[PDB]
Amino acid sequence: MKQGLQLRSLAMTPQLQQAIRLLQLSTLELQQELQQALESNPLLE
Amino acid sequence: ELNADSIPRLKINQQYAAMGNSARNDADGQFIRSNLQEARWLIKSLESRNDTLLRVSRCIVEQQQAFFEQGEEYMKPMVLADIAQAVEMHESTIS
Amino acid sequence: AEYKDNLLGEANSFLEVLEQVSHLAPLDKPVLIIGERGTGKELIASRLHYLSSRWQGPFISLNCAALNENLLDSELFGHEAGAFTGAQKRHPGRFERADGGTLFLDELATAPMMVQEKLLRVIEYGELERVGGSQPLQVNVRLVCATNADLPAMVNEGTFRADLLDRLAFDVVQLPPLRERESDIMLMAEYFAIQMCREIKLPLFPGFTERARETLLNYRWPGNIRELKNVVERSVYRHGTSDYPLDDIIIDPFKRR
Amino acid sequence: MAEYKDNLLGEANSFLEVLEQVSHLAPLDKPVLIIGERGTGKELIASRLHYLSSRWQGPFISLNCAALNENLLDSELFGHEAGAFTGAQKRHPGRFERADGGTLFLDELATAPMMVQEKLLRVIEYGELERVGGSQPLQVNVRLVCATNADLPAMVNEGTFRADLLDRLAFDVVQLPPLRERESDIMLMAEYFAIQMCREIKLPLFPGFTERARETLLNYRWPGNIRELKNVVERSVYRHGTSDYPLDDIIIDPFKRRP
Amino acid sequence: KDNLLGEANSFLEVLEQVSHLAPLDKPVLIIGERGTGKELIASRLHYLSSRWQGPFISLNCAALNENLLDSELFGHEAGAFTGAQKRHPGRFERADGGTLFLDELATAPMMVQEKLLRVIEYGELERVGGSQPLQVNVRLVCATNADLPAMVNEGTFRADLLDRLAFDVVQLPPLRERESDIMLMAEYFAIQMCREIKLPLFPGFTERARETLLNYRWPGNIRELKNVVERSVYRHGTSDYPLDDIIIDPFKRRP
Amino acid sequence: KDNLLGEANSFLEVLEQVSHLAPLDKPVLIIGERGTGKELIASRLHYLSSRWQGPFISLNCAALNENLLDSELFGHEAGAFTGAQKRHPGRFERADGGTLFLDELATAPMMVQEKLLRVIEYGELERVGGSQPLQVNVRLVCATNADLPAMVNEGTFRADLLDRLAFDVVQLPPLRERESDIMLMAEYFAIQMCREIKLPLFPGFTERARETLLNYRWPGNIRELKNVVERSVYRHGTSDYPLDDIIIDPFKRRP
Amino acid sequence: DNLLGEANSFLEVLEQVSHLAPLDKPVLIIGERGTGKELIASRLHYLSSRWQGPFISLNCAALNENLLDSELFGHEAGAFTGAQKRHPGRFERADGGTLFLDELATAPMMVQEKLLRVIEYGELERVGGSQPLQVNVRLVCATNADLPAMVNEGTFRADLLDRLAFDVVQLPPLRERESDIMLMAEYFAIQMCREIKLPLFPGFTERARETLLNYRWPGNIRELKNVVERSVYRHGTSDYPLDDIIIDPFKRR
Amino acid sequence: EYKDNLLGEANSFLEVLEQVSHLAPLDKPVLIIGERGTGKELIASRLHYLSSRWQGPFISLNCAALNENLLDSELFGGRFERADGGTLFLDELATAPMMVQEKLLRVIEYGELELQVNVRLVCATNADLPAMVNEGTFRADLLDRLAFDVVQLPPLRERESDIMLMAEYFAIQMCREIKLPLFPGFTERARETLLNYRWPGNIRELKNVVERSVYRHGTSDYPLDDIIIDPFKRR
Ligand SMILES: Nc1ncnc2c1ncn2[C@@H]1O[C@H](COP(=O)(O)OP(=O)(O)O)[C@@H](O)[C@H]1O
Ligand SMILES: Nc1ncnc2c1ncn2[C@@H]1O[C@H](COP(=O)(O)OP(=O)(O)O)[C@@H](O)[C@H]1O
Ligand SMILES: Nc1ncnc2c1ncn2[C@@H]1O[C@H](COP(=O)(O)OP(=O)(O)O)[C@@H](O)[C@H]1O
Ligand SMILES: Nc1ncnc2c1ncn2[C@@H]1O[C@H](COP(=O)(O)OP(=O)(O)O)[C@@H](O)[C@H]1O
Ligand SMILES: Nc1ncnc2c1ncn2[C@@H]1O[C@H](COP(=O)(O)OP(=O)(O)O)[C@@H](O)[C@H]1O
Ligand SMILES: [Mg+2]
Ligand SMILES: [Mg+2]
Ligand SMILES: [Mg+2]
Repeated sequence: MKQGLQLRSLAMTPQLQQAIRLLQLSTLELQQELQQALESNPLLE
Repeated sequence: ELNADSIPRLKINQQYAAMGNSARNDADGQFIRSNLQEARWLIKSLESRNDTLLRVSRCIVEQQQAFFEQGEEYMKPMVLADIAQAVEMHESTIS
Repeated sequence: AEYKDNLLGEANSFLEVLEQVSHLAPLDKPVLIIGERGTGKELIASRLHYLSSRWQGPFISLNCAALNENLLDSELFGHEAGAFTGAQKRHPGRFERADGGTLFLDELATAPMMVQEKLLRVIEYGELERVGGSQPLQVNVRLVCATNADLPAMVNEGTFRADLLDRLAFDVVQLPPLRERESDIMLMAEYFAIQMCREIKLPLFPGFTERARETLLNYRWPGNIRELKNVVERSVYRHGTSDYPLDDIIIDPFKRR
Repeated sequence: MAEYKDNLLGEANSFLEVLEQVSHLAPLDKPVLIIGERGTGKELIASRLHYLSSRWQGPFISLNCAALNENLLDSELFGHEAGAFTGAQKRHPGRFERADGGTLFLDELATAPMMVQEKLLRVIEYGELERVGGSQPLQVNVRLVCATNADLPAMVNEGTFRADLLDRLAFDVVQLPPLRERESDIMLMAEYFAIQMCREIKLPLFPGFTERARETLLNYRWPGNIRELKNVVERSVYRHGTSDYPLDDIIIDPFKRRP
Repeated sequence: KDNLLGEANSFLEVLEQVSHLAPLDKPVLIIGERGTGKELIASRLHYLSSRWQGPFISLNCAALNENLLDSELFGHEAGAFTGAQKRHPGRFERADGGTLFLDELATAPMMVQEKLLRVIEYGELERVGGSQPLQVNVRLVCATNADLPAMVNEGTFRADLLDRLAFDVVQLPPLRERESDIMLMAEYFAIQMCREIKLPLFPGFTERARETLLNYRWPGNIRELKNVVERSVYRHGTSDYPLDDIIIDPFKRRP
Repeated sequence: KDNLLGEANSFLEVLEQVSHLAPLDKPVLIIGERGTGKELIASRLHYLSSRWQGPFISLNCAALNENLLDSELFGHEAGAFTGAQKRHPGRFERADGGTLFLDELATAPMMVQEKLLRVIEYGELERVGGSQPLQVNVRLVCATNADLPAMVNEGTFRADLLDRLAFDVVQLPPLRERESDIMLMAEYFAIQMCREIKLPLFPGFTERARETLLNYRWPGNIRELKNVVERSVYRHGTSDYPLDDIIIDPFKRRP
Repeated sequence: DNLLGEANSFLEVLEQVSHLAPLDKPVLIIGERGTGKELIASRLHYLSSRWQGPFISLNCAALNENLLDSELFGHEAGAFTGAQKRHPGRFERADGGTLFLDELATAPMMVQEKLLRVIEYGELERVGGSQPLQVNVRLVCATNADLPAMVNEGTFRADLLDRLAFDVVQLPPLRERESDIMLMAEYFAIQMCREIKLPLFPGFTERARETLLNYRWPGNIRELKNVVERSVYRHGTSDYPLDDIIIDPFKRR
Repeated sequence: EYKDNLLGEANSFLEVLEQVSHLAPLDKPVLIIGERGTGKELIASRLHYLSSRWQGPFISLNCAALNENLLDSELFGGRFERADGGTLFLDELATAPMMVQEKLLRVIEYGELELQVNVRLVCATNADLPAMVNEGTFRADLLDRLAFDVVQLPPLRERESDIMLMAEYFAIQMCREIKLPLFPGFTERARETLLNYRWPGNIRELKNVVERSVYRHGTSDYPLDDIIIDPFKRR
């Protein structure tokens, strides 16, 4: 109602932002990107 | 229905997942953990994309069922903010 | 086009009122009412919205009573961002609810006079009074009202300023009293008997004794429709009532033993 | 320049002269106050001055006085944001702060709190800026508009309105010709609203005006000047009838139960 | 730091009081009706004070936010439930020997009264969640429209305020009392007005109505004087516009 | 120890009472008119008391905003509170081991008293998110111009708590009741202003002004004393002519 | 295990109190104005199985903000990390021992409503800590100057009070007994004289005591304490017996 | 079954029990009328005990009131998740926040923001809800959708004859717990006092009075004639 004290988060930028930006892409755009990325990771299938 | 076959699946190499904790070397474990975190972030990103797409698609198909049924001649004025308000879709991740 | 749901409005004056509504339906101006209690008025308001058959939703449905703090109905013209604490993004709501539509004014007489003044200030020019620093924005939507409150009485009271009162003067409706309607009442009585028999899907509509309908008539019946709906389920509450006709209608929920 | 009055529902009696005086007063930006009755063209006069918002860049600012609820109204005066209130957000300055140079249309409600009006008056008298904080007031000019809907010197005697606020206000008033006074284009603006109503109805043609109806129109107390006249006009228009009869019954009192 | 002097011997003595007080930083009151120009004289003292290059800027007592009263004189440092920022002190903290004319003191909350009663204590500025207070010298000055004893008999302001009353509140003479340069004040005000009116000069002028205005209520010394001056001028706006039949009655029904 | 204005026999009795009271770490309060300056006596005592060195607290009553002692006295140095967190300095936390003069506690919320009661009686409090309350070694002090004898009689104090807030109150005599150190106060004021005004010499006051003081009922006493000092400062005039007419009723408009 | 007055009826009440003291059923503790007989509960808890058990006490006047997570169950999960930095809620602090409440008659009766539930097996679940409780930590409350007519006055929930206790706690009037008057008087006198580093007790006039024996005992034990202190300071001299009784520091000369 | 605690020999208690037993088979939402402490939710205990979905986790548990964002996190996770499939409780229904009450009612059927879990909601209220509707303190829509079929409770004044039996039962349980050798015996003075004992509460009042009375008695050999009652107060 009025004003006094009380009241109270945040998101992430850069890395989370890059991951999110990858999804606005096309379907096969995401697929080729996934292939290129999986080319590196030794802990993924 | 989401094209699940056209939906890629991100699998984590479980053999590496079982070959890092036993690593008495800290550098290998740290690199493995960082790779796992990045891969989990990527898989979660793809999954979130798929889920938001499914929700917004349900909203639009509800909105564009007349466009789906009668056709483009009966294609209703459909907008993202209206669709986002109608289906509680993402306010900016959707955009 | 879209057809309004059936209403037992058998009163000849009720038919006349329906006709007046029908004439007003192409028209688009304020629509007020005498707000008979226990009498299903905004159902008629919906039949109106339905008669308009506007694309999208123009049949907003919100009263005034829950707007206990002034802030609530104040937020019928919501908040944009950061006025007071922003608990959620774009606190705006209930205003675009009939984006290109109309407003149903229920519990209207209880509204604050300051709230009333704000509402009227919105009425003509249409400016968006969003709490917090911003620019207004109109919208081609309407409004409508229905209340047992006596408008001349409140004008004597001055509860709301006269400007708004006249600003609302575009269509009135005096609903018949519950004690006023009798034949339509028994008609809707059988109607609700059948409707309950349908919705519950009980095997048999029991019926009602002639004594049953007569005693229901001897009932206070303060609400012709609202009380009848409660009585409907009250008899539907009884188990095995559907198999054989019974005059067991539960008036008082507190009635026991 | 001059913009066509989108409405000139004006009175040849003296609202012609009233409008002339307004036009003469228009060029300056000094204190601007008016006066009138319940629903008596006073918004329309507001539009008159807003057209008289000379040149361009007439930032129309509306001060719906009986609004603003109770609490944050104070901020609506000055300016929110910073980290101040229960929230934090970008500088939504007060409504007066939000408009710099704009036209300050007073809603002639007469606020219950004289001090709140005085706080607005102190900002209204001059703006020194709020470099300390947006909680304060800033360095803004504005065109300002007032009007009257009640008895001013009475309230001065009644203590309802502070004399100092009154002294700053009403440098040049603008009273209005009541329905009991203006009474000029009664039939004229009557048929004006009638034509507007027919065009809205997409109507075939105006059936006309009854001599009994015109006599009643002359006899009308007209509790509301501008709108209530238009109100009853709409009342008859909705009442409507065959094109055979020019006018039928009286729409002055729709409240009355329908025959 | 000056204006259209009302040109009064009383005004002379009041200016004398101001000049005598000029170096002093003692807290000061005033009881002036609208159009008195005491605020203008107050700020004239502020610029002409010993602290000529001092930070001198008022803040209407009516201004403060309902809860921000502590945030009024002091200013936010840490926490406060904001969760961010809130590191800016108060304009009163921003004073430090400077001036903030306590205008509107006639109406501040008794709550506001007592919080200031703390401010009347020498130094010791406390902020939210604070460590150590600030003893920050600041020049104090105020003006009111009403009678301090009247409020006192009402008990309207606590006698703590009367303690806060420190320098002898000079008072503006009434309009009927001032009656000093009415024609001359009219002349200067009308010079300014015709400048704004952009008309060449007052060919009408005349002064019989000037004496008639000498028989006027003049509720505001400058609030009404010049107000009515402009009202009549704008109703005229013609070169040959004299002091005859020009009325101060904007509320009243003219013909 | 400290500059004490006055050498009255009742004042001497009060001073001896202070001497006796000095060991009594037990909190009590003082009753005096506004502008009494008893706080100064309390401070001189506290320095001369067991805390020959300790903390010192001013603690204006009207100084909190819906904010607990862990936001007011205890402090939220233990952070982790709702909203953001940090290290938060705390008054009663800081005070422990010092001098805690409560300021004009008469005007205090019932909630304030609600906290302070347990804060004092056991002397263990806890804070914003703490394990244990510990205890404070500070000196709990207070005074207010009100006569709580009617306040808690009105209920305006938790008379139980306020009594428990007290051990053996001390109240200074009224100066108008004292009616003695008029000359000495006058002389001290004359010298003090002559320094302050950078004056050459004190003109002195006629015995007429002495008799005016003899009639100066002086509702402010030490406050009125300084008020009279202000009167003299404005009435500085000339050091050669002794101050003739001292009594300045500023609320009386001159001329 | 403490110093305090005693009377025959007071002794009987203390006996019944000890009889209840090992028992874990909570009872309602009502005291004289100048009683603060909290030490009695302290004995009772020692006389309870919590002789080594928990003994957390809080006064229900000291809250913080509209609601306090620490008041029942809270931690540092306001936003962002959401970490139970101090999961230990009030009952979590007080689990398995004396949960003592003061300032009872004087909080938001909504908090009483809230209390009723925690009173019933806690089951408090915070973001910091989620637990069904029902942990038999010794429950007791005080600051009972209020009356059930306050429920008639509508101060709080009569149901909450009714479910609060099954057995009582009384407080004989201080103006009633006046038996150990000189006794505890000399006791406090010596305690202060040691605290005052005073030489010795010079005695007091029997007339002084008898005049002092006339008092309503409005502050009971607290009145005794403050009165003794004031009389001692007024004596200011262990030379002659204290023939003076300081009736009220509310006084003048 | 679950121990014949508060086994109401008042045949009215039996009839209420029979209606509840019928409702026990039903998985539809439900509520009961009574006063808490005057038998707080004892029927709720019976219903959970008489859970036909016996393995169904009747976590239930809704007498109290939590915080604001607490209602936010509970409705949008506890709520149906707190008692998935199982029975849903509700009490102090007069204590719900308007936002909270709206959230609950919407979950019962559906909401308007732009579903739920479990079956067999169970509730009860301690005050006259119709007056609250007259006061306008909630949604009457919720009131109706809730008001399908109820379970009233007999008043303490109404609970008259079996009171001696309930008192004896409380005595048995107490002496078992109190380690007292035996219920020292019924006395005409005590029975008459209980008859006069208006006992605004039913269960809590009688139980607390008996607790005080037995603690006073302390003599399993010596019966108590006319033990007074008070669970608090000074002397
Ligand atoms: N034709 C209908 N079909 C279903 N429900 C109806 C109908 N007419 C009335 N009602 C019911 O009657 C209730 C109250 O009606 P009404 O008397 O119009 O409200 P009010 O008391 O505001 O006038 C509503 O909840 C509505 O569901
Ligand atoms: N020529 C016109 N053009 C537009 N509206 C008009 C005209 N003549 C009358 N009206 C109507 O009459 C009313 C004028 O009074 P208004 O300014 O609204 O009342 P108030 O003086 O209480 O503020 C409005 O409803 C306005 O729409
Ligand atoms: N000496 C002066 N010369 C010119 N204008 C003055 C003078 N004194 C006052 N004024 C006018 O008075 C107005 C300020 O009003 P003011 O008298 O300060 O009200 P109040 O005294 O109630 O605060 C200003 O617009 C200013 O032009
Ligand atoms: N013992 C004293 N001797 C001389 N002047 C004193 C003495 N005590 C107070 N004063 C004077 O009285 C005023 C003190 O007022 P203040 O400390 O605010 O009193 P209060 O106890 O009412 O808060 C100052 O002007 C100070 O010089
Ligand atoms: N019988 C007794 N004889 C002496 N002192 C007692 C006795 N009972 C209690 N006291 C003490 O008297 C004091 C009463 O004051 P206080 O603690 O403020 O009471 P309360 O907690 O009721 O406000 C406490 O120190 C308490 O321990
Ligand atoms: Mg209705
Ligand atoms: Mg002014
Ligand atoms: Mg206490």
